[PDB]
Amino acid sequence: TVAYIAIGSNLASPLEQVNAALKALGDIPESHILTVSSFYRTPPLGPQDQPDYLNAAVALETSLAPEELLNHTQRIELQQGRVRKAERWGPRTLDLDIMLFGNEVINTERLTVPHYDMKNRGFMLWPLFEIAPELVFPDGEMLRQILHTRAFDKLNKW
Ligand SMILES: CC1(C)Nc2nc(N)[nH]c(=O)c2N=C1C(=O)NCC(=O)NCCS(=O)(=O)C[C@H]1O[C@@H](n2cnc3c(N)ncnc32)[C@H](O)[C@@H]1O
Repeated sequence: TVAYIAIGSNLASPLEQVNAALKALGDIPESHILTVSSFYRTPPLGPQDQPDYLNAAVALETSLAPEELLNHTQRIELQQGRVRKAERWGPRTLDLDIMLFGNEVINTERLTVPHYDMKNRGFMLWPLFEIAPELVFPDGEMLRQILHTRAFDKLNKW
């Protein structure tokens, strides 16, 4: 299965954190990274007076079940980040969000796939569009169409 995962951090110097996370993603059992997007420097969604976030998207090949994948991404978040990643409008030490999981639709207590707000977040959509410009969601929506419809500002690279 190809899972698409969003990475964000707004540590002041986030490259080492983001690399640690990427390495951890690759080390997940029965999984490996297919592709990584460029790293983007994005203005905070929330209070403007925190550092900018580094956002990226990753394609991960996996034979884990979706909730097993989430178990790992949450583990990585605990091991690599702190309860900065939990302040509601930031800062965020490290978030890992499962955007898509194959062509599955998931709505459980633990998981909402496709991700619950990605269609409102250019910082999730643009890096995804870099690595998967032809992406079609399970319901038939097209990533390209969402970006065209909403006109979200293009992102600057880190
Ligand atoms: C502060 C805010 C909004 N602003 C940002 N501005 C910029 N430029 N860039 C950012 O990356 C950025 N991130 C933000 C932010 O808060 N991001 C994380 C976030 O939304 N957290 C609240 C939602 S959450 O389900 O708890 C996220 C958390 O739920 C878990 N999770 C992962 N995938 C999931 C899924 N598909 N369904 C359900 N849970 C999943 C995981 O622990 C994740 O951190």
